Amino acid sequence: ADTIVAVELDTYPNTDIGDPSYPHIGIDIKSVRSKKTAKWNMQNGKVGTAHIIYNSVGKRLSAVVSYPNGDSATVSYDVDLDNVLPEWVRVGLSASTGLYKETNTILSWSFTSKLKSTNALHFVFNQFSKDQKDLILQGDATTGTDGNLELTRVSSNGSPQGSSVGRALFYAPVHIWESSAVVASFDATFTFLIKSSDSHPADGIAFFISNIDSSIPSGSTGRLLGLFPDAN
Amino acid sequence: ADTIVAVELDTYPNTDIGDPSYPHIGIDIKSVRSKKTAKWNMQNGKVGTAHIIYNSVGKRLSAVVSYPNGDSATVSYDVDLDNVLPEWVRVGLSASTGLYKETNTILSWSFTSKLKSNSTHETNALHFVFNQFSKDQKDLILQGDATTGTDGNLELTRVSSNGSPQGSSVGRALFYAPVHIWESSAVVASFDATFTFLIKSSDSHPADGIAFFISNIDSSIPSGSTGRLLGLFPDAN
Amino acid sequence: ADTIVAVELDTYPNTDIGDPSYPHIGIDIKSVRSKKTAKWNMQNGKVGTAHIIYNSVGKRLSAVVSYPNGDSATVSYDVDLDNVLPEWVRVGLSASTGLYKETNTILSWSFTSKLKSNSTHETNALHFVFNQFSKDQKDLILQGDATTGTDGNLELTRVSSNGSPQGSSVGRALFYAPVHIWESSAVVASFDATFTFLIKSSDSHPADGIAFFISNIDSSIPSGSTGRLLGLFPDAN
Amino acid sequence: ADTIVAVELDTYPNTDIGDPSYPHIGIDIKSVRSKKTAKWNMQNGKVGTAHIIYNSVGKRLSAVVSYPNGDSATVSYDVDLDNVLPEWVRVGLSASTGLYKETNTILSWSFTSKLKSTNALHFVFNQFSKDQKDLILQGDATTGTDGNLELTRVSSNGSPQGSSVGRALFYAPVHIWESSAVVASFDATFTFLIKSSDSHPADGIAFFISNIDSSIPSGSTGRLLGLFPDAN
Ligand SMILES: O=C(O)CCCc1c[nH]c2ccccc12
Ligand SMILES: O=C(O)CCCc1c[nH]c2ccccc12
Ligand SMILES: [Ca+2]
Ligand SMILES: [Ca+2]
Ligand SMILES: [Ca+2]
Ligand SMILES: [Ca+2]
Ligand SMILES: [Cl-]
Ligand SMILES: [Cl-]
Ligand SMILES: [Cl-]
Ligand SMILES: [Cl-]
Ligand SMILES: [Mn+2]
Ligand SMILES: [Mn+2]
Ligand SMILES: [Mn+2]
Ligand SMILES: [Mn+2]
Repeated sequence: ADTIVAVELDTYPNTDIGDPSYPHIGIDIKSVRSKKTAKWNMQNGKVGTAHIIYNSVGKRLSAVVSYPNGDSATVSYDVDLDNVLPEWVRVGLSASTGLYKETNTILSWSFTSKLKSTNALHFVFNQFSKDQKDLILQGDATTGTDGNLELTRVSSNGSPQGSSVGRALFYAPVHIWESSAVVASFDATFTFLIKSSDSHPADGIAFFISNIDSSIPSGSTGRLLGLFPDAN
Repeated sequence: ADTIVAVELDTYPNTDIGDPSYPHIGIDIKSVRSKKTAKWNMQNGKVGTAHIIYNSVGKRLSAVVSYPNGDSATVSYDVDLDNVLPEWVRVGLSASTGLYKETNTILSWSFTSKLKSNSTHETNALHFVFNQFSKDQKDLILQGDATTGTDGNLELTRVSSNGSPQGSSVGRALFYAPVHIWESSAVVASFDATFTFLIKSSDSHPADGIAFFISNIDSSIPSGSTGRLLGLFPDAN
Repeated sequence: ADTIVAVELDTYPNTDIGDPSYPHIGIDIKSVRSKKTAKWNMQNGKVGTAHIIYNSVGKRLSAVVSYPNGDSATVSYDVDLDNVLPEWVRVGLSASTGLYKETNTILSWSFTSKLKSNSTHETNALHFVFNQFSKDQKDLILQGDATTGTDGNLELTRVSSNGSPQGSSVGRALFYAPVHIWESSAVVASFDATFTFLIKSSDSHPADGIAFFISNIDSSIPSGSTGRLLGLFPDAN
Repeated sequence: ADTIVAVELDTYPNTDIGDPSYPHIGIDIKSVRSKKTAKWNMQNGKVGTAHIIYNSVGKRLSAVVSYPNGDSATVSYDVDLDNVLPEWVRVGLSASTGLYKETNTILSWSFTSKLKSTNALHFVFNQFSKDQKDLILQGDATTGTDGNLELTRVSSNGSPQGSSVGRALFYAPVHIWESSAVVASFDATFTFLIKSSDSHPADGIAFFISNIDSSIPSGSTGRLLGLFPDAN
């Protein structure tokens, strides 16, 4: 299967597959069952920002999600990603809906990777284009004329569809670690707008790092967030 | 045919096709016959650096090539690249040899492109830096004779196991991702590129040179573009 | 007297001292009488963005000012700033009012300077960004009437507690550290600057404008430089 | 007194004031007695590189020192620097000699600080100037025409002086934390050349963060590294 490291913004508690009983942010290391989670108050219709940070020295993957009123949730997990990820990867954003739904709109996304022994890759999207040639769109993900990336399906009356899954990966492979590097670090930021009129929103948005040839696993809508073939 | 904007470091004067009679740097807009050149002293076996700069406000494409002893050459050309380039491009490095030959070794390469707009840090950007190349450089598209090695360099043209450059060689490296080089709503579109290189020859004369280029995304080496055509153009027109 | 290079966003036409008869952006080299101007439509109460670009290879100082509806003005001037500026400078923002007045509110300001040389990433650089200013902005030198506030903005000229701008006001903000704007061994010296601004007036006419400037490190507001002199120059010469 | 957070490259073991018995890198939080150390093989006459990394999310101050042959030492310490440092600071490099000596030559220094809620400061010195107007030199520190920063005294026959102490601080104050920031991060890199013909080199080099008005404490040569008035 694919190899997956992901930071999940989990809006729907599936407390039978390891979720806590409450919306959360979690650090996923090769399993949808987060190694680490923190309670997250999602603010319906508000623009949130997620920051993800890691370096090979501290060996701590950290993430924080916040809203303009200052409320925020943070989670960190100690892990040496040299022993998890392949040397070359692709980086992306993933989202899904299931029986409940939400918009999974990305307003911006930036990523930086550095190997210092410097080699580096940095991209910033503050506005997306209709035909975004440096993005690989998988599943239901589209870019529009409003400058945003819709990861899951939306009807032309701006209503989110259910049972939807979509991804956006940066076109170029990324050299995420190299043995001779004294420092391998990466950081990513994205802003998002999750809006729902359901009685509960679902299922969430994730930033993920995968094998270069990663594709949406069969049957990964809903609680699997377009990342994992199963809940193991 | 491809669309090509390029900065050439031209080591061999082909005066029959518009070259000045002396090694030179030039700005190539859709033709190997540079719109603008400057005399260039290539220092055999020394590591040189080339810097390339452009922005949509000044609409002046500039380049300077320098060596550690301080000598440098510069060329600038006024051009609105919105009227030349496709909206999406690939960026790359190209080099060739012909009847004369040289190593066309790249030791490092960086590139930045930015689109800035109406408010600020409504910004799209792409930046990459290679200060060491790896054997399997997955974010580079190698064409023709170009290879990357475990010595950390990019050899654009063929070299023998004994380090000797070969003639009638052509090769290029393109960054893997397409680049959004202009966009109509942006107020500023800028790019900049730097590479360092080691051109060394024992021939009666070095040839043919190295170029930084920007092309349509599906650009490939034109057939027969060794020698004076630098792997960029199908003819000397 | 100070040495001043500036990009002016000039809201009030002082045709008696060389202004065109219409609001404009201009490039000021040691004089308030711009070497180059372009007609500029200031949009009262809208947030505008100014971008300023220069590098030592093209030796073209460029600037563009734009608003959210898409309208923009641009000006460029060919000049070798090595022959104008001291090796070390301070960079800043300046604004003034006179018989007419306007808010001269800065919402954000960024600046990058780079010296690149013989090999590569033998690079010296300075980069700062303010997207929010604080009450006690310790890395800014405020002169004249300039203040920073808890609304996150920099008010270059005086405003009343009821939000109303005042006349006969002048103020500036300089980044605290000196900047090494050129160095003889560098092959490339570049700088770039961006700021966003909100100019709003209820007067019969707004005046006088905002400038991005580069000065000697010990530059101070010239006496009597309110109004048409924009806090930059001691006279209209 | 001053407030000091520092990463020390400690070439001389003062095992009576807390040093381990062997050259080390350590994380100093308001005391020369490092909260955390790691054994460090200093390579006489070789150019080393030090990287220092921190962010307010993971709350882990990390540092790594390496040489071109790949040998390296790393240390990390969990600390929330919002509770240690004043909001505004100056950042600098410090070095000293005592009864034993070494050159304390800085070949380059870069620093980046960001507040994301972005405000940012970044400077890079890959070559120093004779009159470096954006550096505050304290004590014996000088910049030369060879492009380097000599933190401690050197005779005109390139021999390092003893009982020497000097510092270089960046001219502008740095806004190192702000309450509303979702992410406050900083990173610093410097390259250095420590060379000695003594029978033991001493005393070391540190990257430090201080109150804006920090100055060399009286009697901080030797084992105090120009940072602390005493060994408490
Ligand atoms: O542009 C990026 O993606 C990096 C900066 C993140 C960012 C840019 N603008 C913001 C407004 C609110 C919260 C976060 C941000
Ligand atoms: O230039 C800086 O200070 C940041 C990069 C650090 C760095 C630049 N060149 C190197 C060679 C060896 C080891 C580290 C480096
Ligand atoms: Ca869930
Ligand atoms: Ca030729
Ligand atoms: Ca005027
Ligand atoms: Ca010691
Ligand atoms: Cl399952
Ligand atoms: Cl031909
Ligand atoms: Cl006058
Ligand atoms: Cl003591
Ligand atoms: Mn979950
Ligand atoms: Mn030519
Ligand atoms: Mn004017
Ligand atoms: Mn110690």
